[PDB]
Amino acid sequence: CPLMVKVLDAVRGSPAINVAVHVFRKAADDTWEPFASGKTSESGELHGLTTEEEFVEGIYKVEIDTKSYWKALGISPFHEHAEVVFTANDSGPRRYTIAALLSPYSYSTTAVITNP
Amino acid sequence: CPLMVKVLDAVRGSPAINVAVHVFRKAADDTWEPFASGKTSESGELHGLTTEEEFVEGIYKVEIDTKSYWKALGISPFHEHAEVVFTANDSGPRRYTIAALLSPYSYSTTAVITNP
Amino acid sequence: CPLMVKVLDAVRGSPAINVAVHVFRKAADDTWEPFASGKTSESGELHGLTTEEEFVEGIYKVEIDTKSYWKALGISPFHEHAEVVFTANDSGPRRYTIAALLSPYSYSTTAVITNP
Amino acid sequence: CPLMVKVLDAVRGSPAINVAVHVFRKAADDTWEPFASGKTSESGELHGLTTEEEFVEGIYKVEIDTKSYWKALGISPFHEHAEVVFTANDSGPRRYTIAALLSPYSYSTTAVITNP
Ligand SMILES: COc1cc(C(=O)c2cc(O)cc(F)c2)cc([N+](=O)[O-])c1O
Ligand SMILES: COc1cc(C(=O)c2cc(O)cc(F)c2)cc([N+](=O)[O-])c1O
Repeated sequence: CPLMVKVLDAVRGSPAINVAVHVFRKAADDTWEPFASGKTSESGELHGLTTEEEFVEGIYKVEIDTKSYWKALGISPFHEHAEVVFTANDSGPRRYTIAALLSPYSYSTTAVITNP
Repeated sequence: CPLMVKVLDAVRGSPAINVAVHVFRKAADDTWEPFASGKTSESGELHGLTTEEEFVEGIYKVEIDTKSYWKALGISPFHEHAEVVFTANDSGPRRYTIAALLSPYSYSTTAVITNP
Repeated sequence: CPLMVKVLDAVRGSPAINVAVHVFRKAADDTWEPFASGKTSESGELHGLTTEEEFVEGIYKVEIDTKSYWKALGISPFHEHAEVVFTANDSGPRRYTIAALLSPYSYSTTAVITNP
Repeated sequence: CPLMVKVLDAVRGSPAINVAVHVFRKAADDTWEPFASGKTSESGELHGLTTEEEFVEGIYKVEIDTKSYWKALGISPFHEHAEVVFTANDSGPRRYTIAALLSPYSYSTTAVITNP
């Protein structure tokens, strides 16, 4: 699993469950080509987005639908979404975890990368 | 000053100076129109982007050029940029500080909103 | 002002007002001696804790009463407090801002240090 | 596993490996009784600190030796350590993950709690 997304909720101290996540790869045209999508599991994790062969070097965008998450909880959110844009695999394929920690008016994101 | 952007460096424990920031506003046709730009000062702050009259209700995008900041320090960071997208002034005029705290493989962002 | 503490609320997108803050300095016998205390203002900031002359080299502890802040809003938060312990002025006098960004089940803290 | 600690490195975008972690429970005397300790694994995780029977309600302190971690990497750190103090199990036993995301001049901590 070369790409995993994990979303956490800092208000409830829990995984952020059922969060929609969309992944895009920048076309050599310079626009965002759809790549994969899913919703986070009960553990806040979204696995199985891509494969080793498909996840080539490039610029990728992960869009996390934070606004829908907070609205479903009845909590006013600040952001329209949380976007993470990064270059992948430029020094060889790696296993990427993109983690996001959500609050209504703030979010954090980190990359945890491991070499298999 | 209804919109201020502040950028901090979590590696050196300092303001992030000379960071380029571009602001866009979503037009009626759903395209992003250039709204304002600038660079952070010695305090990490960017003031004077807009005025009370100009900063109407809308969806705004703040794009912080974090990659150039790290590259100038010799570092190849994870993110291409840090983008913050939000609806502004939906309940009347507010003053917004958009803060970002930067590390090579992570960033946090928060909004501090006050009622004038 | 060589030591300032700033506290922000990530749920409401606002300063965290009226947060109690206690500062201690480690004595020669390794005990924590009370150094200064105060509460955050309407801006989330606590100024005037110490002076250039008093704020000598040492190990300092800043204890932020985050639990009382959340409890007053009806929330039972995860943390009992947020503590920040650091060596100060080891390379000469500096001005320190200790910032904390609060959510019920998470907090972040950073230092912004400038040379007077 | 009722209590797990996970430590991540925001500078390298990786788990924080071999970080020393010490856990204490507040005595009814009001001082910190040693409880468990360990070092983070290659995944940045520390498992097996306690058991369901032993991890009773109480106030617990997790001390993460961040200073030694940064020193071993040759990077100047701000904090003497990162402490997380929390009340556990007051609404019944839960599975707690205490996560910490480390930078040299900043850290974050969150609790991810799941009900089995
Ligand atoms: C529950 O398990 C995990 C928790 C966490 C976090 O708490 C976290 C903390 C932050 O400050 C920021 C963030 F984006 C995530 C990160 C990972 N991870 O990355 O592998 C986990 O497996
Ligand atoms: C230097 O003083 C400030 C510090 C800070 C932070 O520590 C901070 C923490 C985070 O997790 C994320 C972030 F984007 C900023 C925020 C503001 N602010 O918003 O006005 C400050 O004035």
